[PDB]
Amino acid sequence: IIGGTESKPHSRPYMAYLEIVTSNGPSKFCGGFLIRRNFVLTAAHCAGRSITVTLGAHNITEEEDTWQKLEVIKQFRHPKYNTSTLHHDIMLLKLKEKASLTLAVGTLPFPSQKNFVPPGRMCRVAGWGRTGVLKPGSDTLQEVKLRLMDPQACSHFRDFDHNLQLCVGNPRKTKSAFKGDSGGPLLCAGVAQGIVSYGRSDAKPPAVFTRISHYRPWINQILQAN
Ligand SMILES: O=C(O)c1cc2ccccc2n1Cc1cccc2ccc(F)cc12
Ligand SMILES: [Zn+2]
Repeated sequence: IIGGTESKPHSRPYMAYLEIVTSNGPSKFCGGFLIRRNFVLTAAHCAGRSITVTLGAHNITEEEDTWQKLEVIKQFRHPKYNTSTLHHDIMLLKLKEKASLTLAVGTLPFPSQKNFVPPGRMCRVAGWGRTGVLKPGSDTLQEVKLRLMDPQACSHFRDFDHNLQLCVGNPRKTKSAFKGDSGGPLLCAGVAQGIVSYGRSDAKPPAVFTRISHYRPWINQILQAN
């Protein structure tokens, strides 16, 4: 998160910190969010050979009783995920067990409505990602208020599409999701409308988020059938 504030500890109890293992390099990290006691939503580009989820975290460098370190048994990438265009950049993680509900750990549900969100309004995103181009990931959960933009603001991302994705962050400001924030939810008036997907290497906003609304039928399908 660039240009944000430190979150009040445990104030976003659905937030998930993902450590992703690959066979041939060191760990990578993403965000995500708990939508059922045994399911986490994140970005498909955060897939790996294996993933460990930490719920209940604020400062990820300091173990505490709120932590739940949970095994992932299976990763379910959206079947239309494309690694070139990054369309359908969304994935469900099934946890080996159900998480414990605590003050610091709970789910974020969807409203029954599956409405399309138009541009104009302010939304919030949180994550442990980098705080600048040459800066490590934050030890503490950070968050930032960003402007939903009209889709033309993201035209320079030549594979951006308005019906699949949200365009997030006023280009006049430095405030933005960034590397390490992948998979984190964008909340607009307290409702999850998108997922951090990608942006510019130089961190100039806007960034591109996966629009959850398109995927609700998919999300329902995996949840009902697993
Ligand atoms: O480290 C990462 O999280 C990461 C790995 C990765 C692989 C394929 C696609 C995207 C990817 N991201 C997100 C990301 C990469 C570059 C610039 C970004 C700007 C803004 C933003 F929100 C997210 C960005
Ligand atoms: Zn604590």
